Amino acid sequence: GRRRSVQWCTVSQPEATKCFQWQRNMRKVRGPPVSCIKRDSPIQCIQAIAENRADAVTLDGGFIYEAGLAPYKLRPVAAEVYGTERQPRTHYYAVAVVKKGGSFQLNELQGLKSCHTGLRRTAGWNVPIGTLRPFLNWTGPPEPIEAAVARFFSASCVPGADKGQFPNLCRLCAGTGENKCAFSSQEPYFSYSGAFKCLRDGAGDVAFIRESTVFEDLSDEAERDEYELLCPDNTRKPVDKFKDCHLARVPSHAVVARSVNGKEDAIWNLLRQAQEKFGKDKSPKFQLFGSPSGQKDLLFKDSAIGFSRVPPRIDSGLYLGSGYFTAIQNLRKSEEEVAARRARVVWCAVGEQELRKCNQWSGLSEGSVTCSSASTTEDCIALVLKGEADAMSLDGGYVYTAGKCGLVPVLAENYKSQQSSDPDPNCVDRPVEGYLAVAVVRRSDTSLTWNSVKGKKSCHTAVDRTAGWNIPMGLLFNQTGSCKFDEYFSQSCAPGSDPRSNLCALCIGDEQGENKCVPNSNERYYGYTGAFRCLAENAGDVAFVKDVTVLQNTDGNNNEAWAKDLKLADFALLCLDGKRKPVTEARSCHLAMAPNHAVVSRMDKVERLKQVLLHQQAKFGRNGSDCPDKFCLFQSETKNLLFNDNTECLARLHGKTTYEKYLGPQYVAGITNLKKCSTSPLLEACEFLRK
Ligand SMILES: [Fe+3]
Ligand SMILES: [Fe+3]
Repeated sequence: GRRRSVQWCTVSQPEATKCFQWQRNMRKVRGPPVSCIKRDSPIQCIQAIAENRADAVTLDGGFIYEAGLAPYKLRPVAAEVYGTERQPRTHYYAVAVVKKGGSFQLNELQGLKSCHTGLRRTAGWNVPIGTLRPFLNWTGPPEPIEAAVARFFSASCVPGADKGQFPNLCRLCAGTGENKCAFSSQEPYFSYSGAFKCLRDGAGDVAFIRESTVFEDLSDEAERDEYELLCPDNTRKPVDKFKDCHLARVPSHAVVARSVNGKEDAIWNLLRQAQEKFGKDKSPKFQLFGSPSGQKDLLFKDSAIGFSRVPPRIDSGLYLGSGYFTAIQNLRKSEEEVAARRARVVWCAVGEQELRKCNQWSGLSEGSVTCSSASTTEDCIALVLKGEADAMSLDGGYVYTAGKCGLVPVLAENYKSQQSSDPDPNCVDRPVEGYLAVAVVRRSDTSLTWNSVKGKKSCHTAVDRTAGWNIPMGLLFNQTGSCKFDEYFSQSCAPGSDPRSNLCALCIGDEQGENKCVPNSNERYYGYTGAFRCLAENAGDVAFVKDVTVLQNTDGNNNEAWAKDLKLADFALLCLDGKRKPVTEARSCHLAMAPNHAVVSRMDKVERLKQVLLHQQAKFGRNGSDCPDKFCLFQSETKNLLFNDNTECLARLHGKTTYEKYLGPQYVAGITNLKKCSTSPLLEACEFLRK
């Protein structure tokens, strides 16, 4: 009984009052119901919801962070939309408003008077204090950052600060008696409009608010030109040029709920209806996004125009975005701890074997490389978005997903070039030449042809990888038009698929027989090597891999049991012309050319990453000083851990620094078409964030 009634948590009396009106109008029109829980602060509401005593609460970005921590672990389910109907946006701008007359710039605020929306709020605290840090001369913890702020500004109103401990921080506040410097409407200088009033009254010199506040609060535009903006370029521009004069671009306030049984569906149901019925000018009897005269921003932001549903994959960290998320965390760190983390590279391992190899690397990196890890490649990408990881080597298929998530290629895996040169001295600058995606079959099955491969059993490296999937399936899809990929072959092993599907049938999990179809090295049939073993052991009739995979796994080149006797002659390639050729003629018999695997990272990490990786490969690379004496980066024994084992070196992108430029027009077009049939949650997640 999850759709009984949505319990909305309020943090004040008139909030409870408006909520009660909401409740009657919803019943007043036979809509999805809602009940009103009373608390006295955002924190109490987060707690309430966490322990199943409330369902939903709207929070500022700064309290979205708080709410997502343990033990609470809540998540944004719906985002407030701002702007207009023509140009809606799920973000706003933290700005610094001043009076037109003074002549100080943002970098000249020492000894001045500041008005803040509230402690720990996005526009009122996290952004401005983050921006002003270099000027703060804060020695770091354990001295609380507040103390440095109390010394920087001669006096401010920061609602919710400990006036006893940080009295300067509560000085300008206007609250009366116990309501002085309170985190609520009782304090007239609380929130966006309060902080703007704090400035208007002349109490403060600067107000840290959002871009709209000045337009919501001043009707006549003559008064609006009495105010100015401080730009981070230490210039002053009019209040209409916020797009070119802001301290940060930040994610809209959002409705949070539990991550488990939070009644997300019921919640979104109520919201959509509430919005349609009581949205902007839908009915005068009730206004979802309006507050009574002396009130502002009750339940939701006034002048919001609706909500947008937050895709399921997104948690508090993903929602906040890498910039803002790590900026908040940084506020409790010293400038040396922050600089150390900026200098180190956190790799993301996929599965315990990669982590294992990663740690070995870590121990020998002299503080430059550390390790993170997850069980899928998509979870790792997510970690990179959240900043708890920095980099990894990816197949071209995942470079697409990474690129649509904002990530970028930095270096590429360079493989034994087309018999061009010796162990190349200039490997690092040799442009990549791609590798060959092929279809391998057993020599004995003399009947198997490209034309007759449909309906047979298939072995793939994984879903969404270049050679194992995007290229074969793209070819098959371009014939028929069916998005029913699990109907192309009788059975397959295609890790990353639905375990109950026929695409998982041939998979065999780990030695114990667990982790079947898991898209990581624990699955014995995962990857280049695994998809070939899938064929050698006669599980499928065709393995979609690259040609060197066969070379590397036969003729005693792999002394592992399943392969120790495999001869290159026992296998053949399928040509698209319907012919079949020996593996050695792959250049004249392959499905397509695949772009090299590449290391991807956040834009902020590119330069550091490049320097570290170059250095590290000079030590542990192919001709690394410490390889093979100590450690080799590109070795693992046909297991392709972290990097392909046949990597010659990591090479320069030669200007192809975007996924589109790196993957190529045709390939990107190919995957985009494939993706009409189905996209991942990560992909849905990132499209929401990109908007
Ligand atoms: Fe805000
Ligand atoms: Fe690949």
